[PDB]
Amino acid sequence: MKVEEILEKALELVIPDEEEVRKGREAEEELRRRLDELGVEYVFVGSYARNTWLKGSLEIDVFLLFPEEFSKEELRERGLEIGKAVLDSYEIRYAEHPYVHGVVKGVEVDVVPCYKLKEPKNIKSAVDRTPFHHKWLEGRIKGKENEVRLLKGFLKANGIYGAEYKVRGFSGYLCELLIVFYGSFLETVKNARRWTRRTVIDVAKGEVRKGEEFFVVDPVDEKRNVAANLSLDNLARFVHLCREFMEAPSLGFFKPKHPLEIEPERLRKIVEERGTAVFAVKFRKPDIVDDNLYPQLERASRKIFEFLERENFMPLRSAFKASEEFCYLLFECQIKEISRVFRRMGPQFEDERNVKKFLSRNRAFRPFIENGRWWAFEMRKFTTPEEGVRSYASTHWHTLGKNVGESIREYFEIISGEKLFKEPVTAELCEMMGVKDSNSSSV
RNA sequence: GGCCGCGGCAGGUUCGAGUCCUGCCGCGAUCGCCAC
Ligand SMILES: Nc1ccn([C@@H]2O[C@H](COP(=O)(O)OP(=O)(O)OP(=O)(O)O)[C@@H](O)[C@H]2O)c(=O)n1
Ligand SMILES: [Mg+2]
Ligand SMILES: [Mg+2]
Repeated sequence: MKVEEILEKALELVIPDEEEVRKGREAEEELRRRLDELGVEYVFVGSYARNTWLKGSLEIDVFLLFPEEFSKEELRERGLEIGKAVLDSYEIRYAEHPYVHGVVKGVEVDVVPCYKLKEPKNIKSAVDRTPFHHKWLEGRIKGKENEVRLLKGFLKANGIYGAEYKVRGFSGYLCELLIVFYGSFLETVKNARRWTRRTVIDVAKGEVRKGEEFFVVDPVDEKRNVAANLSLDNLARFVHLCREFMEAPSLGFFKPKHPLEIEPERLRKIVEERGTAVFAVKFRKPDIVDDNLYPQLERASRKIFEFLERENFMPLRSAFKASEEFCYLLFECQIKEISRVFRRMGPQFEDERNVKKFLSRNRAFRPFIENGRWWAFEMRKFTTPEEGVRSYASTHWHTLGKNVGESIREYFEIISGEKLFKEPVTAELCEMMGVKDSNSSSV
């Protein structure tokens, strides 16, 4: 099995065992000890302070509260200083807002400097609302922490948990606001089935209305969309899963699906049977953080895809992969080869000023009249997608994202055929082409 | 870094470009939006 007997067996997958929780309190206790020793004003926020973190994903967030008068430079220089003095080991790789990731007694800790504000109206940093989220949520989320862990685990199992640009899914804070709104995981799933791309969920007003886009209003700042970085597709993937779940509840919805090793021979036969052109652009991964890389991989991939369209290679889907050393942009086209000749439109037969110009241009195959206007046969410069993409990548490297484009300028290569199936892109290829039985939630 | 705007200014392609492609600059009041 029944709807409820499956949620029982699902709590064993999302709730942290007490051996892990204990490891957390010991780290928390030691963190408060060191922070109180430095006489800095701080506050514990996030999934750990609300006890709604997922099993096997323990991470303690700590926000440092600094005076409003501080410069963005003083905030950084002081934030990093405290972070390093509090953490056993640390690491600094941030995107826009400075912070310090590290470890304390074996658990991961984030130390994020922000401004101590009263009323979160005219925020200074992007992270200034986060302490105010905790104030609003702590009183209302009490009792429903496991209903949050169900929604998080559900989303995590189908790869749409995370607001980061690698995922474009549901932030952890968005999940908590949904449970406060619907009361339970089961009630969120039920009502989610009838969401649309114009649904507006105002938690503060206890109201659902229609809008310009999917919009979950922040109780703390009504102008801010909590689900801003949730893509329309991942919105659809969620709504779809909810309809499937209510139709036939299963525990497998909470089981992480990992890919399968697909033999390069079976993969060669799939592409053969499709009769498509499957190739990829390979270049060095720029040394940048993921929230800078993926929006650019998304851009580079799109810019080339749009190129293939207007060049009439009739592309199907695109995809990308980032290994440790290299990045891959994969494409699938219906046209492996097109003619050298195509027909270009000329002027109408009346205005000879324009016609004589059209006919004056030397061509190899002579122009002709059709439906009252002139046409000419022109030649292409490339007749295959690979030849075309080699041209586009070489000349228009600059528009494929700043860092990606700059990497593509220094070096890229077009991999095709079986030489590609040996690359670390099999999973992306199977997802892209809709290959069946290439995933398994098996433990 | 990516994305959305009102704008323009050149260049490329074309018989023909406000309209397709590329480069550059200005301004977004919720110091335009996202990332924690
Ligand atoms: N897209 C995001 C990311 C985070 N935050 C804020 O940052 C806090 C903590 O950051 P994060 O670790 O990313 O969120 P968690 O709630 O801790 O999610 P998780 O369970 O995965 O740790 C959240 O409470 C939230 O208020 C946010 O508002 N919007
Ligand atoms: Mg966290
Ligand atoms: Mg954090």
